[PDB]
Formats: sequence, structure tokens, C-alpha cells
Amino acid sequence: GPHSMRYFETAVSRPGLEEPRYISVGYVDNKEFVRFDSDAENPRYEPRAPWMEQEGPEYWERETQKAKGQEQWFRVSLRNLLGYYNQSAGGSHTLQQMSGCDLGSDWRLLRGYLQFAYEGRDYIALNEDLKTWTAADMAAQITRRKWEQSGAAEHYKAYLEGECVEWLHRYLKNGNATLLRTDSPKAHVTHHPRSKGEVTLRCWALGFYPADITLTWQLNGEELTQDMELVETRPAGDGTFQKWASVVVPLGKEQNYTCRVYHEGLPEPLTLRWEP
Amino acid sequence: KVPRNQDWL
Amino acid sequence: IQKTPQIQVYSRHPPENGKPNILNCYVTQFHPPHIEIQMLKNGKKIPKVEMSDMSFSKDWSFYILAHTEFTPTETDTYACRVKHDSMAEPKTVYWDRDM
Repeated sequence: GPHSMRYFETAVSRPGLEEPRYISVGYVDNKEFVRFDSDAENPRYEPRAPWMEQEGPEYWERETQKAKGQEQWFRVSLRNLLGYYNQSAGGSHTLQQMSGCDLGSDWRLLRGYLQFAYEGRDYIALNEDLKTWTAADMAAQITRRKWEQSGAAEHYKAYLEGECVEWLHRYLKNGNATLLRTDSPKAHVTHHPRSKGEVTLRCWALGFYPADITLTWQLNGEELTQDMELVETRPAGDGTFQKWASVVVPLGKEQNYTCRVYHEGLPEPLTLRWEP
Repeated sequence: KVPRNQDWL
Repeated sequence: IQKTPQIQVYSRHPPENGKPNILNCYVTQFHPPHIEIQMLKNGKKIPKVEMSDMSFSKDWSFYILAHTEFTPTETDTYACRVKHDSMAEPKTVYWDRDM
């Protein structure tokens, strides 16, 4: 199946002569597995999934040392950007980076990612070829030229095609059960008053993992897209997710409507209806 | 395993 | 100060009056990442509010889940109030037990 690893890094500058705060979070198959935060009492990369406990003291020491180097790289880069954009020092500014790889079932890199944002807007990104850069900005053209001179794309390509893929694979092996577990949604329909002679039916799906899900309503087996409200999928807070979809229906006609829930943890899609 | 960045922005 | 937070307030479990639960206030789509979130019971600040650690989405915007133990009842009202640079004033959103 189609596995991924990402590291999402953030540096935020602070008023006065204060140092930026730097946070780095790592994800395997979209679940946080390690985190570093410079606001911590003893900043270090720390496990965030129990299966990361397998790694020995050296792994953590080396990851931590890399984080500390990244922290300084972000500090200098922030300062550089203040220059490019003729911005006044001692403000609040953000620099973010996403990097990582998607792997195939044959364990080849399918796609590599290396991209940056300043103030939450695209700054510079490595193209899918892993060889050239897209810069979004006149300022980012300075970076691009600098990184064409230094051969930075090759450095990142080598990480994306080697270490990224190799370690992702190791992490998948180590988090054997955990990483591959799905939780199927439990679903139910609720019924609520609404305007004169109409009611709301709301189809709920709870306790599911991964986040990906599709909820549909039908009237006598015919689809409904017209007049369906649905919320953004949202965390329960225990690692699983929630979603609902509702339709407005004539009073008395609630049994004409059917909710269908599609999720990859299901042996097949759920069909349900209002059950008073 | 985290990447190490090369040249600064 | 560029991207304004979207907010959902909801319980972890289907609410049953008198039964302990967890109220969430999920705030998303915001930038810069500094944000202040308060959870309110009958207009009063709830003290032991937990917050998830700083994360961001593939669109660069940040998100956070604030949460607190609570026991819903017929009449208590709950809300989440969010202060952020992108909005002229705090946004308060009340829990609707139906959503």
C-alpha cells in the first residue's frame, strides 16, 4: 500500500533579541511519531508513538544533534529573509518546511517533497524531478540562484531517495501492528426538529481511523448532493476521527432516506436509516 | 530520520 | 493576521446529560500560529483546559485541539472563545449538542 513520511518544521521569530522557537514533528502514514521543541526544558527529539521506543540512545542523540543544527539554520534563514523583504527586525515572522517521501509497495520512492514557506505563503519548492526549484517570489529567486550555485537539490534528492525511503521502511517494520491498524466507523442517524413540517436527519460516523471517509444520503436509492450539509472531519482527541452529514426532510418521510458510510476499515459500506 | 538542510535561504 | 480561524466545538462522545465526556474546540486554518483559546461554562472560564501541540497542515495553516473534561446537562452552556491577529475581535462559538 501507499506509505509516507514527513517532517514538518517551524521556526517563529520573537520580539527583542530573543531566539526563535523551533519545532519539528515527524509523521509516518500521517500519524505523529517524533517531536522536537526548543521551548522544552531539555530540548531533544522524543518518541511520540510507542513503537519508536525500540530505537537506541544513539539514534536519539543523532536526531537531536540534527535538530539543533536545523534550529540554527532557521535562525540564520529568518534573518536573511528579513533582508530580502526589507522588513524591520524584531517582529514576528514564521518559516516552515515540509520534507519527505511517498513509498510504493515495491519500496521505491514514488514522490519526494522539499518545500518552504515564509509567513505561511509558498516560498521555494523542489520540483517533482528532484532537480530544479520553483520560487514564488522575487526574494525566493535569490535563494534559488544561491541553491543552484551550491547544488542543494542534489543534497536533498540524495536524502529523499536514500535515507528517507530506507528509514520509512524500517519504521513501518518496527510499528508493525500499530501503523497498519484501521478502526472502522460506528454510525448512527439522529433526528432533530427544524422549520415547519421539516426535520433534519444527521448521519454520524465516529471512532474511525484513518481520517479518510465518505458519507452519502439517498432518497429512495437516488443520490443527494443538493441540500447536504457536512462538517470537516475532526479529531475525537483519542486518535480517531468524526464526521457527519445531514439533510432536511419532510416530517413523516424520514424512512425514505438512507445514509451510506464508505471507509477502508469496513468489510463493506454501511447503510443505515433513522430508527425511532 | 530527519533531513539536514544545506545552504541557507 | 492573514488567515482567520475556523472553529468546531463538539463532544468526543455522544452527549448524555449527567455523564462525563470531553468537550473539544478544534481550531484550524489560521496563521500566524500564536492563538489564544478559552473554553467557557455558563460564561465562566474553565481552568484545566488541555491543548494539543503545535501542528500545521499541508496548506501551511496551523491547527490545534483544545479540550476539557465536562459533564453535559440539560441547561449548562459551553463555548470556545478564540483570540487571533486576523480578527478584529474574539470569536465565540457555542456548543450545539446536535452537531
